[PDB]
Amino acid sequence: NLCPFGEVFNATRFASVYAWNRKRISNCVADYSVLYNSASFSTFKCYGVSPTKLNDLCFTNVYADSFVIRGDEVRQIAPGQTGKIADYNYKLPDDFTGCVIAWNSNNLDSKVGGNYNYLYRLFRKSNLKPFERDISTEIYQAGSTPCNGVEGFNCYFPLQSYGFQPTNGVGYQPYRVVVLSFELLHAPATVCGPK
Amino acid sequence: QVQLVESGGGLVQAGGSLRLSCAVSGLGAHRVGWFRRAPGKEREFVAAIGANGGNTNYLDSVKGRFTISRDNAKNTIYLQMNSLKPQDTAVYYCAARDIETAEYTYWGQGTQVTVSS
Repeated sequence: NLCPFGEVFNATRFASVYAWNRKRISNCVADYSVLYNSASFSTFKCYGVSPTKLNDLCFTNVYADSFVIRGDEVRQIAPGQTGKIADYNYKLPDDFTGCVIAWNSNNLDSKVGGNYNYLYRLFRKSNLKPFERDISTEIYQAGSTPCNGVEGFNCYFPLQSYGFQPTNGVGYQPYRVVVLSFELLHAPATVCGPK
Repeated sequence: QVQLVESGGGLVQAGGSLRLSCAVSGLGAHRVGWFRRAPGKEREFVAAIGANGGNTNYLDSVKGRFTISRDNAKNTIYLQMNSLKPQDTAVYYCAARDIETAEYTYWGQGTQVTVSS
């Protein structure tokens, strides 16, 4: 076995940011350096470990996380950032150990005429704690008046669709983001790298 | 800006289905909603669908007989009113949302559909 790192990165389907897909990598060797040097990746920012030295570390568990967000909001996934996309959808832990990787994906995911499939939350009752997915469609009672399950005044449907048209501005272009979180400890470790 | 024109409004007999198809300009990212004015009642939500989505919230009153479809090609939203009970007569209006604040920003003028017992 060789780690299915490549398969996830180029996978046919990536879910919306409101409801992300988490897959556990297990008992395998992954060549992080190949991904590192490749120019395919627009951002390969790594937290908790420098990418260069990541070559020989042995890691007890690594998690694959998938979501699609626009270019403007790539900065908003990092430990501690405050924003609508970060706060109400995916929040990295303050001590997150891993790398956030994004690449421009207008060629594949985006379609002429606009791809409206992807959806992101906006109005939510309370801020989510680290790594907390919310799939609820319960109308948000923002206003004082009771919502009573029906949309309208003071009843906001949380989901809204990104306007992903190929011609749109550089900032609004689609990007594909994979979050890999690493844990280091003294125990049998699933991913031990090349050695 | 986006402006909508509603068509398909007319009288029908009891139990009839009148297909309400609304032409939309500029559609694709905006969500679209259907609302009605009862004779002496203020509007209450009927249906709305997000673009390229199956996310549908309906009133209990209209639950299980009204469904919506999105072409995404002819920029129209269609509402199939099935087996309308007589006292449902109302004026239905298409509406669109941006970053929702007080309410949906854009209101089309709508059309008149009345059932006859």
